[PDB]
This record gives sequence, structure tokens and C-alpha cells, in this order.
Amino acid sequence: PIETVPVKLKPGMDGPKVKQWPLTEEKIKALVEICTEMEKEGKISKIGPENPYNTPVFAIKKKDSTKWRKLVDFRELNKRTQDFWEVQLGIPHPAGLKKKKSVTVLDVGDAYFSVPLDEDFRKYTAFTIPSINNETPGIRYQYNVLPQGWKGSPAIFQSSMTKILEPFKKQNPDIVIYQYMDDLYVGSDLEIGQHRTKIEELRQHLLRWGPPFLWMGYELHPDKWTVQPIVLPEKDSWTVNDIQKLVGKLNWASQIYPGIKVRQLSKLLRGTKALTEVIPLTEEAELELAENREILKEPVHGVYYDPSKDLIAEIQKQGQGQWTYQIYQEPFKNLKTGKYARMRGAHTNDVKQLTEAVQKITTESIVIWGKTPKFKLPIQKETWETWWTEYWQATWIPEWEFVNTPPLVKLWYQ
Amino acid sequence: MVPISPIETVPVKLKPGMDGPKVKQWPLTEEKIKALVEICTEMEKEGKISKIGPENPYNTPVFAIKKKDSTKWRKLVDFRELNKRTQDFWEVQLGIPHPAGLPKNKSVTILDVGDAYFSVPLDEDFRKYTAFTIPSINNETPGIRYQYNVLPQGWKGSPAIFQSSMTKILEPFAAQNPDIVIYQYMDDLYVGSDLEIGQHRTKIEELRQHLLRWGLTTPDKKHQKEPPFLWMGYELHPDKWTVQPIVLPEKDSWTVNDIQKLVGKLNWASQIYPGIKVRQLSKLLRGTKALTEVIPLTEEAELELAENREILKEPVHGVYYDPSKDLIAEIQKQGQGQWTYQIYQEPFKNLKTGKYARMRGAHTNDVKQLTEAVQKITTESIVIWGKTPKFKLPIQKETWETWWTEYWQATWIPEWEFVNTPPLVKLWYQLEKEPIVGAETFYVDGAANRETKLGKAGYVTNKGRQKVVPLTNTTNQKTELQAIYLALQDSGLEVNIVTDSQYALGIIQAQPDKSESELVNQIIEQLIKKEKVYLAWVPAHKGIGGNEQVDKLVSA
Ligand SMILES: COc1cc2nc(NC3CCN(Cc4ccc(C(N)=O)cc4)CC3)nc(Oc3c(C)cc(C#N)cc3C)c2cc1OC
Ligand SMILES: [Mg+2]
Repeated sequence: PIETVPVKLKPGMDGPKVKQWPLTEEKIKALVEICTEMEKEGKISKIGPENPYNTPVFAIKKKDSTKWRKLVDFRELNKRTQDFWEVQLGIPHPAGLKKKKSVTVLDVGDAYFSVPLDEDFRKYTAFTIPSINNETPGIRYQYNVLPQGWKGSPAIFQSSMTKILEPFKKQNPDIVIYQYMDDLYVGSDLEIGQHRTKIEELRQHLLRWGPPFLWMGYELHPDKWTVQPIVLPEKDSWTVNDIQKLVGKLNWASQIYPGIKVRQLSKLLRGTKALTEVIPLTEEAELELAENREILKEPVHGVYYDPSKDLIAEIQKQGQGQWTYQIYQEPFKNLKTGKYARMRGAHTNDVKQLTEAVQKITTESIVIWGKTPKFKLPIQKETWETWWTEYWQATWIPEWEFVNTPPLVKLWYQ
Repeated sequence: MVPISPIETVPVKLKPGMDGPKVKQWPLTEEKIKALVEICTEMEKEGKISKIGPENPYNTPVFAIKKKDSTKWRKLVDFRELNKRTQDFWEVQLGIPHPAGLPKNKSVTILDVGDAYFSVPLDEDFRKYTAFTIPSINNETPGIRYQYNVLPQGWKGSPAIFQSSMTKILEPFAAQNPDIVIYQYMDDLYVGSDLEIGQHRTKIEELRQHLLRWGLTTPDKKHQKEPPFLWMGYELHPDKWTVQPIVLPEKDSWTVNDIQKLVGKLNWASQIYPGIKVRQLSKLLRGTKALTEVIPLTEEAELELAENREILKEPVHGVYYDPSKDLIAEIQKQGQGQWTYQIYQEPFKNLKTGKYARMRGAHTNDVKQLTEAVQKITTESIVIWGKTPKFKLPIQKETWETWWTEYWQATWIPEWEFVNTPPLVKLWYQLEKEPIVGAETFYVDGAANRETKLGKAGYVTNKGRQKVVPLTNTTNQKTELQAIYLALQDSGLEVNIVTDSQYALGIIQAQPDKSESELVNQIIEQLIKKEKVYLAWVPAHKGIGGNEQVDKLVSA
């Protein structure tokens, strides 16, 4: 790697000026140790006050690891960096990545440190190691090579990455590989018996052609990822409250599915009855419930993924460690629905459960469409921004907004 | 001649598409011209400036001012036009250390690097823009033109380039002497340590022997201050710290200049004086823009002002930080969205205090405010001390457990313990999960005409109980809340309520205990008196019995 790739920003856009948020002493000392080694390795260099740009940085610990990792929030820089069509006009996402059985996620982010960065773009990667209590000025750095978490890093290295993957693509033709940011998604249709040895075949294969976190592979199983269709209760005795929640659920589902009727189910609530009173189902109302039950068995008609529009992810807290979510581009047109349960390491911490849920949904969104959705988080802004970095474990960061009004749709996704 | 290490210049460029300033020189008096030529003659022989020819097209107006008793003129180059055209820089002097995070440092020596401020050179490719012309006597000879060779006083990039150049020089000294701390601010260096003074001065002389390698004459500060240092509005003593004397005046006609006076002083005093309020004084700050009108004082603001005066009688001092002890923060509720906290390591001696103001909204509760106060103190503690402190909160563990498990949002509070300090934060009401057996079921609804604002609200129950109330000057959303209040008012201790108002559900599901709407507050007061309340929602206009009967009675 000698020649640099001329990287530019979008027309009429200056570099990022994002303020560094406060960091604990353990994270500051960890970043100083990391950046000192990266400075000796030529990956980063000190900068002067003529560089006014900045990008936030913080330290995390990878899943099942005991060493701190330097994570950069390049969200503002990535949206200011130009679209990378310098080689390909746009790679359609591999649809076979979500139909495989066992998908392994590696971290080829360290391989980006072998390719230098355009000297005219290094000033835009500036970051600051903050000091405690403003005792000293923050330690200022900039990247000399391709940094992890930057949009242009996999695009620039895409020319050199394919040359390393060709001897293995020739070996196995029916294996799907996909790269997104600092992660390479490797999926195969064979069982886990040889999957560990097949991924191990790819571990040292990358090192000999050019790594702290390249020894672990996050395993996925998208062939068994369950979906959550609309389900109606099957009861032998229905109270007034049960029928009220039923029609309320069918009225909500009527906006998604055509032909849903609640007329015969309303004629049973005739009169002012107590909520706990059992109402016997008439055969005319049982037919309407059976008709609506068969309508919900079919998928939603007229749904489609548009690569031009953004993806939206809503999350509802259901309690007892259960979180439901929906991904869509248009309202009432869900592209994928799901439900998690038993968040490991977080039984009394909703924030850690929600944080891990955001990571899992974004991971699923990478396999299906190849991009990240904008989250609608059921949490106050001040609480989320204070603690989400403490439980974050991925190299990428999506966008999110906050929901302050309790949604009524929570009762139906439960 | 002893060789000196050159200070590396910082490459400075103008803003893209912009050129240097070309401002005409002001016609000055004969007495000012003679003074400016005499000082620029001295500045030129010291290497600070240098003469140029007529090739430089840029110019910056130079002035001459004089003090009160000092019968000496002084130049003042107005780089206002150049600062508009100079690139933006990275300011490393935005934040200021808080004394509560500074540890004990007995030995202290403050140096003056004033002569080093004008020794840092300027980028040579940029010196042509700092052109200024001294007018000649009677405008009969060409004006003498100079350009700055060093960082000029008043330029945009001068403070940031100086501190960056000073930090770069102090890095090897501050690394090989870990028992020495050095704080940079303006042309002053604050050096402290915990060693005995015998070792301190020797390391001070070592610092003087380190800065002279770049040719920086740094002696002791003239007229060294007394023990109580006056540093950024603080009084810094060896074992304690406090704020400079801040006392509020006794007036009877307060205007808008006194508006930023009381709030400015009380907020700056809340960091060490506990129990300080300012909300009743700040509620008079809604829409006043000018700085001359008078505002009458409400007795709620006068009582709040008098409460803080009693706290500002005797001065309160704070202790310095000790990393070997734990960090503890206790919070107390003061009333109407007012919260105060104390941060300490050993009891009865606080590192600092503070207050949190309720985020203004339509509906709120004490658990949200306490949660928001915890996140505020958490972020502040990471700034000053770099760690989250253990909290002492006036809320039961069972109360918090019931709150976060049933709250629709995700919420979290770091490690905390309950402290019995009234008033305590408590859940005033909890809605039921399932319908109540044996409780009367109230089917409520409301409606209002959008033109005449005439509305109705009421309920129908399974026991035959009914009510419809005509309303004047109301809305659809207001009649829906009115019907809820009527059902709670006319029901027993246990009640099931059936409504179709999504607006009313969103308010009640937010679990507020206080609101700016009097009608919602009446509903909350009704919910507290109850034993069990189940609120159920149904879609409107869907033939639901009890819901459509009460719908036609309010729709007129
Ligand atoms: C761990 O890093 C640091 C720790 C610092 N600690 C402290 N702690 C201070 C030390 C001074 N004392 C009063 C006193 C104490 C005894 C005496 C005496 N016996 O003559 C006089 C005054 C108050 C407390 N001051 C730092 O920087 C200063 C700041 C921020 C302001 C001033 C002023 N004006 C002076 C200094 C030295 C620190 C800087 C650090 O890093 C850059
Ligand atoms: Mg109605």
C-alpha cells in the first residue's frame, strides 16, 4: 500500500465539529495506552491547533474479552463523506446471506491499518482524548491510515480485500461472504462441526497477507430467526374485557390487513355489562373470528423494500426481559417483526437490555438489507445518552430518536 | 551565546475563498503618532515586528490608548476584520477546573510567562496579512508599515497557538516529574505539588532551566498573592475551598439587570451553598426581552429569596478531593420540581453542592425528576472526578422496583441506597393489570361541538348508574378527561373504567402525579383516594355496547 485514494467530502460540507463527551478515568487511561501504541505504529499522529475538527471517541470491551477497544463515533463524518462509487456504482445486497444456516461475524477492522489515508483527508478524522476536570488540554490525534468505523475504510480496502478472498471463493463456491464496515459476514449451509474449522481457515489467512480482535467469530443463525405474525387468542369462555381487547386488536390489524370485520364481535357486547362477565360466543360471531383468523395467516400484501428510503425500527418494552420490535419503511407495512427474551447480563437493568436489543436488531438489519435503521427508542434522551456507551460492544453505531408518548400498539405486539 | 530551540510554527491559512483585510488607516493625532513610532521602534529591534514595503496590499488599523494614572500611550491593533477571515481553530481553553475535583497540593508557585507570549513565532506565509500602517505627521510622508513576526495580541489564533506551543514544551517536563502538576491559563503557569518546599523550588528552578532552552524568561510573579487565591471567582485555601463573597442586595424595585443578577449569583452559589432555590425568581423570566422594565415581586418569590438569604448568612466551605475514599451523592426534594444534592466522601464535609430544575412539560412525576437529577449528577461527576458516585436517594427500594418494572419506558439508576430524609418519593397510584372482579364498570365518553364549544361528558355503568353533564367552553379532549373524573368521583374504592380516548390514555399511562392542567390534577387526586383502578381502552364507533350508548348521550 503506497498510493493513496483521493477522498473528498460532499459538496458544500465542512468537516465534523462534534464535542467529546465526558469519559471515566478507566476509559481515558485505556485510550491513552491504546493511542500511544498506535502512535508508535504510525497509525495516528499528534495534531496542532490549526485542526478544528473533532469526532468523539470512547472505550468498550468486546463480548467475551478482557481488553479495551478504541471505538470512534464516525456518524457525523460518514454522513459528510461522499458516496463511494469510485469503483462500483452500487452493490446490491446478497439476498442469500439471510437464507444460510450459520453466519460467522469477524472483525477485519485491524486489516484497515495497513492502507494509508489520503493526506488531504486525515484532518477530518481528528479526535480528542479528554482530560479529567479540565486539568490539561485534551490529547489531539488524527489518523494516518484507514480508521475503523469509517464509511470509506471498507470501500477503499475493497480493492485489496477481494484479492485475499479469491483463493477461498475458488475453493468453496456456495459460501456467501459479505463485508459491512469493520465486520465480515461469512455464512455456510453446513453444520457447526466444520464451521469452526472453516472460519479458522479464514483467520490466519488474512494475517499472512498483511490483529487484536480477529480471533473471535460472532456466530448467527438467520435460518431459524423467528417472526411474529398477528395471533388471536383461542378461548372457550370470553369475558367482556377479553372481547374488548379482541376487537381493539382486530381494529388495529384492520389498518394492515383488508377484510377484517368486527361487526359480529360487537353485537355480543350489546348493553352495559360488567368487564368480568362471560359472554357466550354465537356461531355468527365465531365465523367472523375464524374469517379474521385466516386473513392473518397470510402475509401483508403490497410490502416491498425500497433501497432509497430509510429503515425504521421501533421497540416496545414488554416487561420480564421481553422486548418486541418492528422494522419498516412505511407505517403499517412491517418488513420484519421479532421478539427477544432473557437478556444475558441484564436482569435489573432495562438500559443494558435495550442497548443489547439495539445491537441485535441492527445486526439482523445488516444481514437482510445491508444498512442500519433509525431507532425509535422507548427511553428519555438524558437517560440513554448517559449509559448506552457503557454496554455497547459493536464497531458501528446507528441513528436513534426518542419516544416520549406511550404507544398503544404495545398491547397488541405482546 | 547559548543556542535556543526554535518554537515550531503552526501553519495558518485564511478561510477558503477569502482574502486578507484591506482597512484604511485612521487619521491619528500628532501625539499618538509619536507614541506609536517610539514603541514600534522598540518592538522592531526585539524581533516582534518588521518593516515592509508598498508591495503588501493588506492593512489593519492601529490605534493608541492611554490609561488613567499611567502617563504612557499604548498601541492597539484592531484585528476585527482579520479575525473574520481567519480559519477556525481548536480552542483548548473552553473548560475550567472545578475546585471540588482538585486534590491537595500544599507547595504552589505561580509563574508568569508574559515575556514568552510574544516569543512564539507566527507562520511566515501568514505574516503578510498582519499588515498595519502608522500614519505620518501631516500626511506628508509615506506611512511606516510593519508586520507581526510573532503572535499578535488580539488575533483570533493567538490564544490557541500559544497554549498549544506551551503545552508541547511542558510535555516532557510534566512526564518526567509525575509529582508536579502544571496548569496553563493565559500568560500564567500554576505549578503545585505535595512535596516539601525545599524540593518544590528546586523543581521550579528545573522548570526555569527547561523553559530557557527555548529562550523563555520566566521568573516569579511580581507581588505574590496571599493564601486565599482569587481564581475564577473562587477562594482557594490549602485545606478548603469556597466562592468569593457573594451577597444579594436589599432592594424594592427590581428590573431586568437584576434578573441576571440574582439568578447568576444564586446559581454560582448553589455549587457550595446547599438548599438554594431560584425557580420562583426565574419564573418572572418568561418573555422579558428589554433590560429596563420593572417586575413586581410575588410573595412566593420573596419567600424563596428570604430562604436563600438565611443560607447566605454564614459562608460554607468545601473540601478537596481524595481518590482513596468513595464518592457519595445524596439528593433531597425541595418541592415543585426543586431538587438539591450534596457530593461528599466523608460525612458533614461536602466536596460541592448543586441543584436540578424540573424540565418543563405538561405532566410529570417525582420519579422522573429524581431519575433526571441522577443522570445530571452522574455526568457532572464524570467531568470533575472521572467516576460515577454512589447515590443516597429518598426513595424506597420497593418503590423503585415497582416503578421501573411497570414503567413503559426503559429506565435505570446506578448503584444507590435509600436514605430516610422526608419528603420521600412515592408512587401515589398504581393502575391494575387485569379487570377487577366485583367492581362497578363505568363506560365513559365525551364530545364537544368545535364551533360553539358546547360539550357533554358522562358515563353509564353495569348497575344502571348514569350521568351526563353539559359543559361550556370545552374541547373534545377536555370532555374525555372530564368523563374520567366523573367516573372516579361517583364510584367506590374499586372501579373499572372503559374509555375510547387515546389522548386520555397517553396522559394516564405516563403516570403523572402533578400537571399544569387543573382537570388532570383533579383526576390524579381522585386516583390517590382509590384502592384499585383498572383503565381499559376500546375503539370508538365500532358498535361496542356501553361505549356507543354513552357516545350518543354526549354527542347530543
Ligand atoms: C492532578 O492534576 C492536577 C491537580 C491540581 N490540583 C490543584 N490543587 C490546588 C492547589 C492549590 N490549592 C490552594 C493553595 C494551597 C496551599 C497554598 C500554600 N500553602 O501556600 C496556597 C494555595 C488549591 C488546590 N491545583 C491544580 O492547579 C491549579 C489550579 C487549577 C488553580 C490554581 C490557582 N489559583 C493553582 C493550581 C496549582 C492542579 C492541576 C492539575 O493538573 C493540571
Ligand atoms: Mg366517543
